[PDB]
Amino acid sequence: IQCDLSAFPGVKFFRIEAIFRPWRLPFVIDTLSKYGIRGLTNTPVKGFGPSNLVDKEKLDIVVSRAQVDAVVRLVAASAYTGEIGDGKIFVHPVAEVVRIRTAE
Amino acid sequence: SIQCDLSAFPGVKFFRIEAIFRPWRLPFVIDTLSKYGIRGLTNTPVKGVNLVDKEKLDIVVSRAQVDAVVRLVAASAYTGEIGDGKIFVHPVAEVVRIRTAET
Amino acid sequence: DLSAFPGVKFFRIEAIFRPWRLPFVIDTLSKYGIRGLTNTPVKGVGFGPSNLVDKEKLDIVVSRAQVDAVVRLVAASAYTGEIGDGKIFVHPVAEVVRIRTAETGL
Repeated sequence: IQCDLSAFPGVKFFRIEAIFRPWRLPFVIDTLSKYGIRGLTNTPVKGFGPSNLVDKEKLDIVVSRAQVDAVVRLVAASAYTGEIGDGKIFVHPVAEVVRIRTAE
Repeated sequence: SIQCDLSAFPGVKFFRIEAIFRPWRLPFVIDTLSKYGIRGLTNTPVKGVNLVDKEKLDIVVSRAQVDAVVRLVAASAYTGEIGDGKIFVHPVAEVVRIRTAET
Repeated sequence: DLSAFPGVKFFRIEAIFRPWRLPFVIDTLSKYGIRGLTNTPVKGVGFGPSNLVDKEKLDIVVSRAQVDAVVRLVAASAYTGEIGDGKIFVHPVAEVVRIRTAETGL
């Protein structure tokens, strides 16, 4: 996996958003935590009509430009089950990151 | 018709359309999208602020589809009364399918 | 610094912080005049031992000129000074459409 970030010259940070099967959540969290990635935020979400709404898990992680490929690979590998419906990972550009405790 | 200004994002191939609207209109918006052949909707209940329940729906679509999809959502969520909500269009740098590793 | 996004008019401020600070952040923003806040409960991560911790997410879309002031107000209101106060992210937005009117931009 190699993400093309060429449309965002100068962008230092990106958000990795993964939407995947709920039962894989602990596996993804464990992988990321063991690799030293922090800042995970998890939201339960739903992903034909409303009857076809099923539970999914959303995980967002902000990383630096140079980290994107490695982190996407970790997430994909742990969310993977080899079957249709495994979900998708989206990479979004971020303009600024501010830590509340130390902000001006 | 609605024409979204994507001019500040040249070379961006995918965009996320995020709609925040009345919860009772969820089935109508979903049906409209399904009929047009959209897949991959994510829905989150959220609150607006006097905190009021709203429904959020996100869809990632190709650049060429943005206007058509924005129009469809706008149309189906519309009532004309104050509080109908908003649609935001966001740039997406990459899309990766978990099962295949394809980008 | 927003200089990697020339041409972008609107930005989304996303704050992820302690739930007990939520009423304070809302009041601060309201009194200041900010409208259009959206709030979502989310979970942070604190096999191997990890723990999901409740957080509040607040999103506000503002004009480029309003970004610094709004980020400051949110930081000030969400702060406690202890480890675990959370983060504020600023994201570029391409378009804003008001459903009632089909108005875009502003």
